[PDB]
Amino acid sequence: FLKETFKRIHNMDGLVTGHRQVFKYLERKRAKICFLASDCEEKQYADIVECLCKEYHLCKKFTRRTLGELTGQVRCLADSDKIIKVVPASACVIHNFVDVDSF
RNA sequence: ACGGAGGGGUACCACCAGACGUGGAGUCUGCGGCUCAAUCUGACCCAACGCGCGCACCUCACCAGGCCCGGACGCGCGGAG
Repeated sequence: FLKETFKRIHNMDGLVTGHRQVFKYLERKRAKICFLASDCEEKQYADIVECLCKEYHLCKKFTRRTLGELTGQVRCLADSDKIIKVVPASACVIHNFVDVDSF
């Protein structure tokens, strides 16, 4: 029960994905929560960020695939529905924050 | 329709009587030719030739050289590792 909120956020592009963008967003201290991958080949992309976040409010969804489409990042038809095309993200960061029910 | 046919009319883009001119020289401008990398093109009796409303840039088309995509919208694939 959390998908309901993200839909409006992405319309203002609050959700941010990617290793080179997530890093910089948190280091500026302007983030509310962050997410991870169920797994990944190298800890570095996982265990490097986790300390940088603990040292400087985390979750983890066992489905790393939900993290892709939940953050837009999806191709759909011009007629609604969708292509069933999803890029598998790995981390996202909420800036504006513009959920509260779940926490 | 035409007539080096006839008969009636008419007009300074026709004449009579006159006036002022051009074609003479220098020069402005436009037109064909020569040259050039280019010397962008239309128009050729009246009914083409300061006419297509003033060309150092734009205008600008032609000559020698270089940036940009500003490839709408649909299908397939790829993409935030």
